Amino acid sequence: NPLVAAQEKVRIACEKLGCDPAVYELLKEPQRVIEISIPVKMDDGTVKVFKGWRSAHSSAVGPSKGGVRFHPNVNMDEVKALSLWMTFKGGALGLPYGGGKGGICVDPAELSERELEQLSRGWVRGLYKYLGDRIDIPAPDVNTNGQIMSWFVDEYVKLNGERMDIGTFTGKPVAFGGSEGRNEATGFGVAVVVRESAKRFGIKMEDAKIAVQGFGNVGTFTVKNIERQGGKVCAIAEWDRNEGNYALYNENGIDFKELLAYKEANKTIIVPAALENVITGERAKTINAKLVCEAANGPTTPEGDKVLTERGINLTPDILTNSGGVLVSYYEWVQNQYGYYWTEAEVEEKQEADMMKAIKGVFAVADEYNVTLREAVYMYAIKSIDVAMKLRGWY
Amino acid sequence: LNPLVAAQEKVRIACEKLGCDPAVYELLKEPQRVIEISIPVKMDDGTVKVFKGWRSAHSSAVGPSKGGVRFHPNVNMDEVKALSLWMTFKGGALGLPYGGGKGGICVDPAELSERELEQLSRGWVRGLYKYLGDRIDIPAPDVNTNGQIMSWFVDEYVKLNGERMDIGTFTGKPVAFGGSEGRNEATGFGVAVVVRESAKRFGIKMEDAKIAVQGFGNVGTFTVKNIERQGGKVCAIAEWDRNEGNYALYNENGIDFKELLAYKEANKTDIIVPAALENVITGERAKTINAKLVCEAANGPTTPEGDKVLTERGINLTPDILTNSGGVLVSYYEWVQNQYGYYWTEAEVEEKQEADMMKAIKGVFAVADEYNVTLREAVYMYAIKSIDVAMKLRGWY
Amino acid sequence: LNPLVAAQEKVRIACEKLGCDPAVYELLKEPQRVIEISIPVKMDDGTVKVFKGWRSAHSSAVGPSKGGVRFHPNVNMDEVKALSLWMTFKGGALGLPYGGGKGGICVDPAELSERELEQLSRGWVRGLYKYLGDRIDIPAPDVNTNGQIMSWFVDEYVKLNGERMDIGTFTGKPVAFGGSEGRNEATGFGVAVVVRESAKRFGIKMEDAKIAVQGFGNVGTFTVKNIERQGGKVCAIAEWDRNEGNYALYNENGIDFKELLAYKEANKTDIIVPAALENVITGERAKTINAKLVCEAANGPTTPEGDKVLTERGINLTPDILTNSGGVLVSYYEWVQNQYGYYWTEAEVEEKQEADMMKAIKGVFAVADEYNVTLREAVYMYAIKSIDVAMKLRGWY
Amino acid sequence: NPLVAAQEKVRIACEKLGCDPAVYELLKEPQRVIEISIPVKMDDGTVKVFKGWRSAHSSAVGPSKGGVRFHPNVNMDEVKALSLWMTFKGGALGLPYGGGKGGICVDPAELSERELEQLSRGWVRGLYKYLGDRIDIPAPDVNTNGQIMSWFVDEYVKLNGERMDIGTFTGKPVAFGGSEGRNEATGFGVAVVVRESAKRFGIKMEDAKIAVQGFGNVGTFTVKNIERQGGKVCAIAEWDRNEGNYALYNENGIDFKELLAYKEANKTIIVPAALENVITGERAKTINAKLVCEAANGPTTPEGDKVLTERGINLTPDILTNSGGVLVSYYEWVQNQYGYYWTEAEVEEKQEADMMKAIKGVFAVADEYNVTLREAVYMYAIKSIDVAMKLRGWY
Amino acid sequence: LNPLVAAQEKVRIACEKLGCDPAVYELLKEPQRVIEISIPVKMDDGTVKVFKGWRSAHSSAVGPSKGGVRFHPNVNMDEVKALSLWMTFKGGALGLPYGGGKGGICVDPAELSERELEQLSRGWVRGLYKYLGDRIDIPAPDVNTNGQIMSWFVDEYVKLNGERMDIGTFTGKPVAFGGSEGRNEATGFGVAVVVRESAKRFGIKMEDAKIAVQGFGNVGTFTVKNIERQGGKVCAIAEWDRNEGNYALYNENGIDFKELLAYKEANKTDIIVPAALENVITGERAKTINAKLVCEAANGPTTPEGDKVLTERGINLTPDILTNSGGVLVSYYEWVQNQYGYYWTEAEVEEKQEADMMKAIKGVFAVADEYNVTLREAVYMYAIKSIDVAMKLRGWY
Repeated sequence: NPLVAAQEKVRIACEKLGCDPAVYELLKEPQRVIEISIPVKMDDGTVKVFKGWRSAHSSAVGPSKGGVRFHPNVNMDEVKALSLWMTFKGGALGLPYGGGKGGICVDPAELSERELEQLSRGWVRGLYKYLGDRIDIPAPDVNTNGQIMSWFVDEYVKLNGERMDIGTFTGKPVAFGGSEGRNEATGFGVAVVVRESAKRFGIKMEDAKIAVQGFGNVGTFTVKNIERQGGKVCAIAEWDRNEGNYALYNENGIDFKELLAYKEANKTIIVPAALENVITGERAKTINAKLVCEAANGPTTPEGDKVLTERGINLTPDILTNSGGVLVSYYEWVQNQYGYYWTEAEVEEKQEADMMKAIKGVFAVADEYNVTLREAVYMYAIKSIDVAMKLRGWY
Repeated sequence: LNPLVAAQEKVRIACEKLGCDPAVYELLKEPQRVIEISIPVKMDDGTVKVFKGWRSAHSSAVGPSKGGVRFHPNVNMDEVKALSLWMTFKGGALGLPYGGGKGGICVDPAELSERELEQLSRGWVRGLYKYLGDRIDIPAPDVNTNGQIMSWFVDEYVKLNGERMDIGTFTGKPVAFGGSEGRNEATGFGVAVVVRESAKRFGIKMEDAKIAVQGFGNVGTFTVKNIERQGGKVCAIAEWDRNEGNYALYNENGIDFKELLAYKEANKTDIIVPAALENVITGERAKTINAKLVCEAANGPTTPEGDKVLTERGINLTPDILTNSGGVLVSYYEWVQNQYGYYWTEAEVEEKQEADMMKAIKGVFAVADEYNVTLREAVYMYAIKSIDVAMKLRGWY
Repeated sequence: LNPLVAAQEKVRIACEKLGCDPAVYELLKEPQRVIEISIPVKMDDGTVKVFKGWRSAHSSAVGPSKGGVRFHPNVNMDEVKALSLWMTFKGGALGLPYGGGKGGICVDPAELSERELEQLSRGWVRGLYKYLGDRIDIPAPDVNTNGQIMSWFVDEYVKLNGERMDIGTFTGKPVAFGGSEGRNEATGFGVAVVVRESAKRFGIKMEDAKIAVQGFGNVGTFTVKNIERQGGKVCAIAEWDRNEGNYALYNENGIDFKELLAYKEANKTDIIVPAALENVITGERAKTINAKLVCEAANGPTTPEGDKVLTERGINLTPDILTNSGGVLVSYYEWVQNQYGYYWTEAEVEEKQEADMMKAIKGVFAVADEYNVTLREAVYMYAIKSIDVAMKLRGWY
Repeated sequence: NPLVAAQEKVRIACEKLGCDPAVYELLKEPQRVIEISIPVKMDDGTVKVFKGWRSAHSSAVGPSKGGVRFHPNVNMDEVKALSLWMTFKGGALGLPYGGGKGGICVDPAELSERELEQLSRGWVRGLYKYLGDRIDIPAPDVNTNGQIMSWFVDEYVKLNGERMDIGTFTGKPVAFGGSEGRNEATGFGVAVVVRESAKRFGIKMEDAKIAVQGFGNVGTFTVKNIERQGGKVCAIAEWDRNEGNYALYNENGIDFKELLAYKEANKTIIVPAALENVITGERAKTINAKLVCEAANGPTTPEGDKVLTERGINLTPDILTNSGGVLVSYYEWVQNQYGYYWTEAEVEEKQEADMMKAIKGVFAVADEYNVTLREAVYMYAIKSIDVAMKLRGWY
Repeated sequence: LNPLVAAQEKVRIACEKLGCDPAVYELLKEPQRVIEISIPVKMDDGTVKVFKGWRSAHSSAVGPSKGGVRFHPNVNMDEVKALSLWMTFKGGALGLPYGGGKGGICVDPAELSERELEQLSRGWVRGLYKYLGDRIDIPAPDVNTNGQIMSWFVDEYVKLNGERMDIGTFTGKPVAFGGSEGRNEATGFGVAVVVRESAKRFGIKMEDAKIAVQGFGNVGTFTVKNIERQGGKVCAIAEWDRNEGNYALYNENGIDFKELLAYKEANKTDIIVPAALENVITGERAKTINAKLVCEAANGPTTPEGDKVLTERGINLTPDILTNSGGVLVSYYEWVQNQYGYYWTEAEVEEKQEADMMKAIKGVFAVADEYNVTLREAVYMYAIKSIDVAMKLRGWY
């Protein structure tokens, strides 16, 4: 199922680009998918075998890269679809990668932490020959973190002739060859994307106030960097239990510094963070903004997008706006390659440079093929993936 | 219906009568590794069509993985998964130092040009080579593949393998290119051996009871041949045309194999050995039968309903998996010869082939005598039993 | 005292009577390579204990390194260094294409849980794998290790080896997992062969002179067996209990091996073959003895003081290293079978085993006849002589 | 013998940190030590076999790194101990390495220079499979230099499938992929460390005059950079033969420029360069300074340290103060990895940045665990090594 | 003149009478790969002289490449290219799973010290090792090289090969270092076998017709030996001195090999077998001859003018390439033994050697009978024919 959606993005993109039919044919599906049976000797002394996958969607432009999921919903079609999405996520930035992804159909909640390690090691032990800092680079996704990555790296090295190719997995702890600027990367990304969009649509940052929906990891750090960049946020929005779907508002902007401080202790234009499918056809018709900046994946439905265009509202698409995270993930890999590590300031400096480069591209394409930013970003990714496949002789 | 369940059920049933640990089934339930690839072909008209391909390593418990590659349009992930499980059985039955593997490409090779076919074959290797090798996983021919495809496989593989000619990474090669003697008539030789030892063990003397062979295909051709080669002879054949359905020649004293085969050139046309097709010997054919012994040469000819009456009617049965395993036995020999690069003669191959068939027979019988059950349920048990030991020793549970 | 000196002295003495170059001793003085590792184990209670482990490659002059792994609490670097030197001898004595190697872990495996024991074993491999391989260095069982540890060794090694099943990287495996037939009774078969050829060469006919075997352990059990298998027979045994010390049965005409072994089940209880322990045959036991020939089956039973009187008393002696080398001979065969992956039968293994023992015997005798000295000092010379040639050819001096 | 001393540093450190008992157990001893017999066909046509070692103490944090010794005193226990010291030396800086070291029990004085090469090549030929720019990286120590490193690299490459992983050995000549800033690195390090210490203890550099004991390689270049950094040295100190234990003093600072010039031609607060165990209990009680900056390894004895604390005298420990050398050694390896080479100015710029980062860390720890700089630096190293071992799953 | 043209012409002529595809010649026209290296030697006086060296892989169509290394001052790229082409023939003639390879160093080893010679040899390997290996390309001795150089080759190669002792990467090793029995007298044994089967096929009984051997070199020594070993005997020899030119002993009844060889120690001095030199049997020597059969043991003794009259005079001729191929046959066996690391006895080597020579003879004859032409033009056709099949299967055209 989930594959059609992403195939669609390609063939729509390819359709407006006018590229060769091979492009779609080659991009239609992953270059390689491995499915393995990972036995775990469970704590009670038992064996349960868990299914795992890694799907390399593309290596046209560079080595493959994307995260690993420990969900019970993951199956081959999930990973196939998700890795295709990755190829977009990457090319959008113009990174020298292609899409990859993996997962294990597990409920990690059911597992002991030695059991969980054994599974993680067992995953690598199943695929290592098709992984490496210049083949395919896994990273965290749902239910995985720097702890799993650290287990992945340990076992990988052992398998790898002891050569510490630590950039074979990103999303590592700084304590173990990860990178600064990680945790607040995406939020920093969004804030940069907001300013340049506004600037390009004739809006001055310090001069128009802003609404951010949701205050998770993204959100928290997008309001932060809006302040860091001379702007400020009047309307937030958030959810509880205990009310649900509520909204803060302390007038000439909510102080991020002091609001964040209250999440500790209390645990309690438009940027949607938080959840998907908020902003549907009949939600879009109700608001008042000249610009929408998607920070969450999803927000606007294909129906919503339609009215925005007619209502005269511009929209920067998730894939671009929230790509700072993977941008920083890429930096981590770079630092691993020559083994020199950057500072938070150095990471931000580059992060701003590169986001702006990617923005410039998506805009240039929209201006040229005369269409939406959402349909431009996907075209930007396909366009450069196309060049590489043709050069390499794949068609 | 999903082909895996049948394969899995054979495991479930075998493990159940063996009394082995529940992990055994859990570990054997599914392949250790399956790779699915997208193989692009630049077609002759200058076009790209991408074909899906698979290799499924079912098990390496006992040794490296081994099994054939299919170029059918019906092949999909479930096919290969199931098939490779069947291979694990096929192998263990003989007690070979392998595990089951299999691969395929969803293609209609008929639709392909022969440079297109090569590019596909090379493209298949180029997709998986890192999980292939004479000591990882060894592909061989299956439906729509032959020694020509293997030869393309080997060429591309060597290129990818740092130029080291590990030619035993693919079996079913031509003699002209590091294949082995005794190949073409291996299975037929196999079944004949098994026919004699079965009879002997069930109190039947070979030269002393006449025999029926259903089918005179490759298998049948060479099974009647070696029955003659081993002192016996075949009275009743059986075969199909177009132009008249199931017929059965019967020249009483037997009919020469030598003269009969000679007439298939030019003309193009006690106990029992079914060759040819499956699902002969249904419930109501197994009532009409008059024999003390059935020797399966084709895969199939067992309606599990048929098996039931045979047991009550007092008729013994040697199961395909064992009886027709000479082919893979010889495929194994090829791999051996590739490893130290010394090549055996047709006579040397047969000598070993007899030795080893007899070893495997003795094993299946010993098990049947011990766990007090059918040869068919014994052979599967024989395979699981030894796969089990290895998994335990290796620490898999 | 440092176990190396004894091993080294054997080199010093051999080189001295051979007249070989001083480099020979200098090069053989010590292992080419010793790795010492810290193996962490996450203990069952959730704890970490780190165990020291070693592998010592003494020599690869003649071929890859080979020797067993010890799980004793007494093992230390000097043990392994010395032991691996002894292996170089053990091997060359037979004229095998190996050099000496050995390893160990300073552990009391008794103190360990069996998942703990596995993690240790796997952890040992994980520490050294880059200097192991079927053509670098091949570990086997020694004290407190068996085919179970080898099977764990092999599993982890394969994982580390890019999934290539080079199973001949460890010998002493179960038949069920690529081990070899003839293993368990190899040494016993060995000594029996040597017993006959020695006698023959010293003018004694096998069926024609009765024999004494000290000890009926594994070794002794299978040495009396094959003495019977080879036309001879044993009158006097000898054994130990708890519950009465050194006793010796003597059923004159000989006593069946067949019936005797059968009584060890249920009951749990001319010339000479010492099995069992070392330092039997002291100076004052070698005065009381009445035999024309001694065949060492145990390592040890030579007080160098004892050897002295035997020579003057006119008593010949085949040294352990040669007489009991059938075990490693069969360990070698296993490795061979692993290389081309074809497995030999117990009969095929014995046939070769006899052939090769006789080849090695002939060599040791030829040397003794030439350099005009004892079999014990001849065997060590035999080993050094061929190791020497290789070092010279290879350009090591 | 020499091992207890270093084990002690760990268990004292671990004791005040409060880390898990596994930490000490795992750090107690090297992860791997190889002992080899290196035959040399001597010039007269003879064979002498020399013993050699490489001890990888730790790779927790990164690949192993440390030097090779050609002394007759080197034995397994030396190398074990020394590689443990390396793990400290490294982590002190927070470098992505762990400790390694090697040696050959030889008197290189007894050897011809073709003999010496044959030994050096023979050393690599003995261990190469456990060396590499991402396993274990050897460097010079006593009796070894860039000439030995160059022999190591030549043979290594040959063994390595011809792949020029030249960062497998550091301390190479600039002429062969070494790095600028090498020779005067440690001296540059010390000078930086002096200024920041003073600054943190309320002393202005140009404003208080300084004593440096010894004028070797260190010393020479520490007075140099003191001048380079606005300070200046009044009292030196040095040794001859021919007097021994003497001291210069040309008043408002000795001109480094002109003094150095006189070593050519003539061959003839507190920074001890030169030798060990100067500053014992009864030497410490005799001087007058608010700060001691160890440039030599050793100076202050456990007895001396005691009175300094009570007498109110602060002390920056060798391991930190003199670590610029290895800092630059690390840079060399970085440059080897992507094959771009830095300038002396670029090396110094980074060198100052990173020393200051490491200083900041050691101070932060001392301020937190409320103890001496000497006991803080060792704690700093263990602390980060600890995190990595736990992440990687080693306990 | 360029040595390649002669080699190439043999291909051109063979392909022409076979009727094979034009690609066959195009692909075989030249080596697949030639490496030329500059080997620096630090000379004893402390100096540097750089020697040129080559390895030329002509073909790997059928298997890995194999052929010897030359230390002559005449060796250049064209020599090695041509020579390796000749190797492809030499090999295929026997039907071995190899292709042709060859190497050399333009040196006068006479001018070299023996540590200098070693450094050169090691330096040669160090230059090419990545395109050598027991399954890529296997070097052996040729002019001015022996088992000593091979032993240096092997030592350096192992070092470069991650310490894996793939010793079958070089053949022509000493028995003392993984060489093979039967080596030294292989070719002589070869020619004797071929002598008998030729005679038999041309209606001549061995014990029943006396024989002439030109030359009593290594080849000749062991060809008269095995003629005796096979029931025949030699009347006329022939040999050269200094001190009198071409002479020929004739002790009628034959003259013992045993006693004759014994006199070469101390003294240092029907149908026909030329050993020794080439270009004996010119046009005007082939008119003066009285024999029904010529068996070439030396490479050469065929003025293509000579061949012409032999055919018309009615005299049959077995060509060098086939007759003297026992040497390389045994070189192959060595490689086999290295692969699984089990070593054969001189008797076992001869047994196989006879079997395989007879197989190759049978092939060359079958071809000659089919394409109705000379044995000399048949053997080359035999080699091309099987190389052809492989190239086609592998997809090379």
